[PDB]
Amino acid sequence: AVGACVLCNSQTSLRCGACIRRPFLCCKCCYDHVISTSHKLVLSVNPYVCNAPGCDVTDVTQLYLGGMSYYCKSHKPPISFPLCANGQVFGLYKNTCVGSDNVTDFNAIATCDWTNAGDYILANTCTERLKLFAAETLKATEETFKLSYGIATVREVLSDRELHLSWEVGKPRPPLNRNYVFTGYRVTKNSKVQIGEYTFEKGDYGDAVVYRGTTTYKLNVGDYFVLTSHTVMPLSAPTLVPQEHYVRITGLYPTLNISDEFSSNVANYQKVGMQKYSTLQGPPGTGKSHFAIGLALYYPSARIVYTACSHAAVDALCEKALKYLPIDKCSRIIPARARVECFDKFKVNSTLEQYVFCTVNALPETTADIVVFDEISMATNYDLSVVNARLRAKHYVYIGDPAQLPAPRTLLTKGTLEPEYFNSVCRLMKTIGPDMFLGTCRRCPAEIVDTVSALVYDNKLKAHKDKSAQCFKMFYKGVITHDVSSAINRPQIGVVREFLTRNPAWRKAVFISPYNSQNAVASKILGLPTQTVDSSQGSEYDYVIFTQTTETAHSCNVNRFNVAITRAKVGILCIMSDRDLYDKLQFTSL
Amino acid sequence: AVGACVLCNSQTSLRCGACIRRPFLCCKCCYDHVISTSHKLVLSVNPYVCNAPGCDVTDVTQLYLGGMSYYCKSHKPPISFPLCANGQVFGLYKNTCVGSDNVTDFNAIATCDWTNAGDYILANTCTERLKLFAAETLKATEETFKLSYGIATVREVLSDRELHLSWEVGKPRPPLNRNYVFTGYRVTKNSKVQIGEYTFEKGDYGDAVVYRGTTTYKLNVGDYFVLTSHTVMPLSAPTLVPQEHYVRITGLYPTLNISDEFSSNVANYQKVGMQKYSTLQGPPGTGKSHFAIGLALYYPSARIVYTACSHAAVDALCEKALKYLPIDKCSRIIPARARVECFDKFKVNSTLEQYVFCTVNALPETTADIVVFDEISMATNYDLSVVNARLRAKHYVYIGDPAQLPAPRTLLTKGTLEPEYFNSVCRLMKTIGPDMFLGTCRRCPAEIVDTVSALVYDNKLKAHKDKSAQCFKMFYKGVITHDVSSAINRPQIGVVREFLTRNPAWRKAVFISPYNSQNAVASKILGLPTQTVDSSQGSEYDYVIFTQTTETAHSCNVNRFNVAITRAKVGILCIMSDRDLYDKLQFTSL
Amino acid sequence: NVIPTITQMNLKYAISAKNRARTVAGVSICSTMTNRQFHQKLLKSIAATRGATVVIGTSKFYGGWHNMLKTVYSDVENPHLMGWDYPKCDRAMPNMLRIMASLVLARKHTTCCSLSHRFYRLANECAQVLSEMVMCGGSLYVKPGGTSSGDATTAYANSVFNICQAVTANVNALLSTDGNKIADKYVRNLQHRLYECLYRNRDVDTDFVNEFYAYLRKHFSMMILSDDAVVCFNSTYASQGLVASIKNFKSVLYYQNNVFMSEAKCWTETDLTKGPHEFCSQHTMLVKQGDDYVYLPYPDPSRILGAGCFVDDIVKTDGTLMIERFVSLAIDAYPLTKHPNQEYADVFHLYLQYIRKLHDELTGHMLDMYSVMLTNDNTSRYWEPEFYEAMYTPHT
Amino acid sequence: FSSLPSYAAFATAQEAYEQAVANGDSEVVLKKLKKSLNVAKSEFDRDAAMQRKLEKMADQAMTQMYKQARSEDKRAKVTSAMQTMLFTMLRKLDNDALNNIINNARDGCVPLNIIPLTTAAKLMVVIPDYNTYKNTCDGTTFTYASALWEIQQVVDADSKIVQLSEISMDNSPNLAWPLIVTALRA
RNA sequence: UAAUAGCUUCUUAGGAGAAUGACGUAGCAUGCUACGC
RNA sequence: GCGUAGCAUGCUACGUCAUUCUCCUAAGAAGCUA
Ligand SMILES: Nc1ncnc2c1ncn2[C@@H]1O[C@H](COP(=O)(O)OP(=O)(O)O)[C@@H](O)[C@H]1O
Ligand SMILES: Nc1ncnc2c1ncn2[C@@H]1O[C@H](COP(=O)(O)OP(=O)(O)O)[C@@H](O)[C@H]1O
Ligand SMILES: [Mg+2]
Ligand SMILES: [Mg+2]
Ligand SMILES: [Zn+2]
Ligand SMILES: [Zn+2]
Ligand SMILES: [Zn+2]
Ligand SMILES: [Zn+2]
Ligand SMILES: [Zn+2]
Ligand SMILES: [Zn+2]
Repeated sequence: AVGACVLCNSQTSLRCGACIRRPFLCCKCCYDHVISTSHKLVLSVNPYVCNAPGCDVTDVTQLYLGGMSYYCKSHKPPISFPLCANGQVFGLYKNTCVGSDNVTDFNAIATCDWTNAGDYILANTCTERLKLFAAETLKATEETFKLSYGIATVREVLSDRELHLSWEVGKPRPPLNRNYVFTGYRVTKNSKVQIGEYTFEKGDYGDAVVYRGTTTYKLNVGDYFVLTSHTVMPLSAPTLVPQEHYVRITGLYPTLNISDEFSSNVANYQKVGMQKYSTLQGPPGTGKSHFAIGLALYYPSARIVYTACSHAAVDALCEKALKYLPIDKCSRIIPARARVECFDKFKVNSTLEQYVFCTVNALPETTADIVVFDEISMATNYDLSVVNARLRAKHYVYIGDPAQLPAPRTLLTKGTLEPEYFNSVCRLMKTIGPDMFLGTCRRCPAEIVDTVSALVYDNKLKAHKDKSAQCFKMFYKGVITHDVSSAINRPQIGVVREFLTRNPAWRKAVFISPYNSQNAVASKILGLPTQTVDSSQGSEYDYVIFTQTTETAHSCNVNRFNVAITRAKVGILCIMSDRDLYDKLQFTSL
Repeated sequence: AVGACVLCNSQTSLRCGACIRRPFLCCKCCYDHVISTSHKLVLSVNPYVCNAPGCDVTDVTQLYLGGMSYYCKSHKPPISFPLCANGQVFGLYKNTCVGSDNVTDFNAIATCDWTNAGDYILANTCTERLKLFAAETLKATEETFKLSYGIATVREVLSDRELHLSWEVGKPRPPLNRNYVFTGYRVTKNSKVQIGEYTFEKGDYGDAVVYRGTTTYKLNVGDYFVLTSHTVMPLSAPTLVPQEHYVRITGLYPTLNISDEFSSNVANYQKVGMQKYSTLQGPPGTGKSHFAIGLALYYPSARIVYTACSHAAVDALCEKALKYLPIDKCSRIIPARARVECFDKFKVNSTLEQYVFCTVNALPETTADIVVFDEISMATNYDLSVVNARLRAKHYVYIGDPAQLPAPRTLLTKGTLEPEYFNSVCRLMKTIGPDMFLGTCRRCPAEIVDTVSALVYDNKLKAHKDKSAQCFKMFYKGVITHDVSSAINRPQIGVVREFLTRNPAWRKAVFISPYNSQNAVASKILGLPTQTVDSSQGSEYDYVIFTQTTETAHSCNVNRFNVAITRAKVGILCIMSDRDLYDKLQFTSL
Repeated sequence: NVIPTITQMNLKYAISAKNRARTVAGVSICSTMTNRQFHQKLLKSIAATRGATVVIGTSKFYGGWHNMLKTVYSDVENPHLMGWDYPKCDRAMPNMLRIMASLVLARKHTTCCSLSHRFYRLANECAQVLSEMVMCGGSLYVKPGGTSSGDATTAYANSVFNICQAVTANVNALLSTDGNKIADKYVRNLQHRLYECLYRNRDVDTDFVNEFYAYLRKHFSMMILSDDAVVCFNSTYASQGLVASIKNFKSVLYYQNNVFMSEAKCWTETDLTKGPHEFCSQHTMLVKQGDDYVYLPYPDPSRILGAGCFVDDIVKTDGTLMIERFVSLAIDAYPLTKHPNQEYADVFHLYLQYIRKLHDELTGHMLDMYSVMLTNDNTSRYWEPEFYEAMYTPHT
Repeated sequence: FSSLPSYAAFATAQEAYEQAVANGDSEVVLKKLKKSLNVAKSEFDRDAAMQRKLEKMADQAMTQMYKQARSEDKRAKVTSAMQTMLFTMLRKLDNDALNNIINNARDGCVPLNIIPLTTAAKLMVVIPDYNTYKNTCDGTTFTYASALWEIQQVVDADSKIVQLSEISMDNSPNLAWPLIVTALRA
């Protein structure tokens, strides 16, 4: 098979076989990749190995072709010649191949292992045809990384809403939420096959799982749970289609009596309809979930494809569009496997309807008039290229706040990925600025909202309320035990229970923590309804309690701090460890 | 295929790829053309590209004929030999190709873009084969200029009688008149197929076009239009069939007392019979287009095909024939679309009738006994070749005058074209002289002819009427509105409207102005029959109102103004702009 | 596994002496590929054997016709030549005889194939060749039976069928004779043991099969090309009924082919110096070549003239483009020069003179299209009769 | 050839030989330089012929590689074409009738020849003359395969539409037989 | 739309072999000459 | 008589080139036969 070189797009028929993705490489580019790095295996229309009865040489700098094969020096004929010479590696289209140096970064893209921080930061500022390749090889690396994993089963039948967990000894265990799903294996005597996928979550105390189910087929101990995995297909569409402006709005025809509800965004609705792709960053709780409904009511007859990275955001958007938009011309596209407790309220799963809501992973190849991508902070470059490949539409609108939490990004372990390089769209939003940005905030008290607009934001936020005089911030040591994979702060709950008796308000509070172990133990001794810092960001509460366990760069991440303190509305007790975290904000002392 | 070189008529098998018309060229002539100009692509029976796995070399001095195909410098089989060398280019009939220098005029003809004026004066004074090749490439360039136009679309439809227009952003907009047609698309998903043949014209108010269609399809907003192309056929037949002088009339027969009205042109009828083709040149309204009908009455058995380049001229000829010839044996041949409204009083579209009237473009392949081409000023060499190809004949008669207005020549924008280069027939008329010549004025009054014998003709015409004093020359500034890319003079039209209710005998005067935009838009404000100067030629009216729209080189053209005024029969009012032009004529006061 | 297969019916665009349309069977590649892989070793082994009964792969040039005719006359006692016809051969062939031919061809797989392997190969042959789906004008019909002329083993299975019918005719001829009238005591015992081995024996008697094969080779020598057959039988035995005659072939084809073989298409030649009347559409004549007399095949002069006059393409009409076309036809028409009829001998000279005229006008046109003659021209040997005389001389 | 320094050695040896011959060097030196030039030219031609073999086998290898690949990009095209044909034929199936007749089968196996005959929704009757037409499908409805069919169209051999009133005993000579009648299962 | 198989003619390319001729180098055999013993 | 050097003649081995022939394969055009 022939194709296009990755870094010069000339015709070629080589491939770097040692790479995870096996990218096409033109002659001069292939020589520059093999003489520099440690990849010495090149695949042409036939692999470049030693075709002897007995010999196995893979290196291409040490292969000489002869007759109709390739041998090393011990097995070559009286005739020559080097496969890799004159600056080129012998392949198809030998004289249409233009070299391109930008191999000095293609080496660092192809040879890195993504463990350090800088690999992402230089896998995102490179050119487009390398923006795609870096994303592809990153996904391949993650998929192969999920092939080295721990394995459990269910101890015994324990509850109808909860199972238990019997893991193997000597291997790590994953995080537990709707993102990480798990598979049962039925190797019983007798023919390992699948019965259904269960997602797992930590139990009350000791060892337990409170889960989410896929299939009703109830196993005995005869099944054991693995992670589950899949192939990564190659991506072709660019991350962002080129920005072309339009004079007057095209293919979008404004409405009659939109509403008196969101008529202050009419300028922003038309600025959405003007360009090819628009970018709207709205501070937490400023109406972007409501702006999508307003945009759909400003161009009433345009089919709109709403999309998002995860089921939570798209389901909240679905509920809002049921509450505001017309209901019968709605279509939520569900996965066939149904890995989640999906949303069945609409007339579900008809891809030839008008308001089509879907997740990025489950988008079917179709067309639209304007597609609204939501939560671009969550989305990786793979999701952006996927949504540009599967969906062609007259307009694209990316909405989301980079100040919220990023994607999981599991491989990253050393250093902090700053927001700017979350993906291409967040880089756009920080380089030149979001095209639209709505700054008020309808949840938080006065001091916190002014100071959060003064924390990181360029001072654009305000509150239409008065401060509830029930937000606090303490500095109690909260001695650490941490004798588990995450850090815990129990005697901090001791100090908070030394309060909370003179404060009868938050007696239905939701507990949050920067650590899942302390969150898990906080739901044990007192039945506080818990919702971790990640599981927030999309809901509002009026009673929430948040404690700090440690002091580190994971304790001062102002994205996490901003996503934390903005889920309460009238009352929050909170524990600050570092004097940095008691002084960027104004609250009472106690 | 095997063909004949254009400039030497030797045998050849080569063609020039870069040339629009792809003309055959012998070996010597092809070498002379390619080694000196920028054309470097030569098509033999197989094209001369390099036959590597993938290689793109077209320059002929780079190539070799190696092995069994054409290969470039470093792809050739080790056995050569050079293609473009030894003063020749290797092709079939290699050692029989002998040409001539005219490889200095052919370079200019092939290279020139037909923008200047000298390209036409070199395309009409060259040798006879180049007179055909230059006309062919000129028609090809005129066709390929339409490829640079902007394709439309529909905004909406409030009124179904007046379409709304929307041009593509970033391309020029074609003028809106009868000459240009359009054909649509519906490219949404869902039928990238034509939707009919439409045509446009502007509206006075706002933005609107009061369209017309060949069918009655509506445009759902995605449907749109593109101006249609036209491949140009080889200029197969010579521009003028070579003349032979017979001793006596062959193929034609006289008549018994032809009439008492045509008794003067008998000698010219006999001269027409003697020669193969004849040319009749006369000042307008002297008996030219009536001479042809007299010829028909003099050769009653002879089947005759009348033709002209315009429609409104052949319609006038049709009316005259109805007045004189027996109406039973006539016809009228109309094109399939029939953009203009043609003459429907004869048995329309029956080619095999004795007297058949048609435009040049819609001529059907047939025979005749004498073919009468009329108004050769309107005709270019393409029309002469077309009429000489489709219609075989025994005798040809070309009637027309050079001092009338020539063909449009939209590409020409620098300098002026003298009469003797309008086409081959006008060149013959001005060089050696017409074969038949008749001159005097029998139509226009004494005043207008006594002024036009000062503008264009050097005090040659006496005439016959009495100056009725109904010849008026107006002074009016006439402010400019360059609206449709053809000017509109609203205050001059206002002058006319305010003094057309003061003239009870002028309620039916035809409105003449050089610009089609004002001439078309005048229909609402005064309601008179309207006519442009270019199509008014050849038709007479009892009263004319002429309005010099704007001062330019188009409306202050003495030929155009002279063919404009002399269509009056008893009186004409004209409002003028140029302080000279109003002064060179001698009319009444106002 | 059994793979059923669709075979197309293709109309044949070729020159013929009768106006009935001819159709060939285009069999699928999925059948042709596997049938090649199954049968091609034996099929190439048959085509490479000289001097056998089945003359496939034997050229008629360089003395190949004379060698064939000398092997047919393999020491028969009172030789008469005989040739018969199979009316509607490919469409009236019974399915039992086609299965018989396929099983005879598959006897070579006694070590490479198992019993079930050979059965499923036979079943694939029947499903793809014998009784298949036929595409005839965009419509699928069912073929009732009979061989299709497009399978990999068509000529060879046809040869097996031809030999089977000839052996059956000899068996019927020998058994339907009286037995009290047979004077030769050896043939009477041969008839007795033939009846025993037919209807009183269920196990193969290889000794008698060899004995009857020797009898047939001695008295009924054959030459088979897939439906053409020349026999050089003993005329005295055939008159006494001990060896098959034309009437025995007529009887066998009546009760075993469901056709009537009229004796107007079957010839008998009592004089061996004239050779077979017709074999593979070629007549035979005995000529003095060099110093010895040999058998040369000549075609119908009408066939060669029709091939010259009528073509299946518009560019075969130019002549100068196709001089090899007429060189091949003159190669085929050379033996007509030895015919006693002068109008037959003039066809070869006509072709040679047309080759010379074609080369003359080709060189004229080439010299016109250029101004130089070709440097190397070896076309002069194609209007010399020695190039064609050497085509029938046994040195190669 | 010229790239390799063997040509350089030959050229410098030839230059030295010519210079010393022009300078009138002695016979011994002349023979020495002649021998050196001879061995230099020997090395030159010995390393050359090898270049011919190099380019010949390189072009053969490149042509073989092109043939093995073009043939790999022509295989995917026919694979996709066969897949699309198979799936369109799947979508053509009369699923309910086929499901009924295949569930009635004891082994799940049925003869192919009854698959249209019991499940096809459209019947094409090709009729060579008028007597056959009168026998088999005269009228707007007829019976075949123990089913009832209604005539939806009739065309002639020219694929021109024929009306049922035109198929008569006297209008038979004016019709381009055979007639193909298309009927739908009632 | 264009089957299976056989034979033949012609053309082009590649390899291998043979024969003859030419050049160059190396090895061996012989004749003549120069120097030393 | 021996050793070294040079010239001439002859034989063998190897490398290069020119011509002719045979064969083996591949590709293409065509003809005939069943
Ligand atoms: N025009 C408006 N006037 C008052 N409140 C509004 C208006 N538009 C939106 N809101 C409120 O702002 C809040 C925005 O939260 P949400 O709808 O989740 O979107 P986001 O999370 O993007 O801000 C909503 O609770 C809604 O009630
Ligand atoms: N012999 C004649 N006697 C009287 N009137 C004539 C004669 N010939 C022509 N005319 C008049 O002169 C006019 C000339 O018309 P035409 O030949 O069409 O002029 P042109 O050819 O310049 O358009 C005709 O309208 C006719 O009425
Ligand atoms: Mg939102
Ligand atoms: Mg006129
Ligand atoms: Zn690599
Ligand atoms: Zn490259
Ligand atoms: Zn090796
Ligand atoms: Zn050119
Ligand atoms: Zn020329
Ligand atoms: Zn090239």
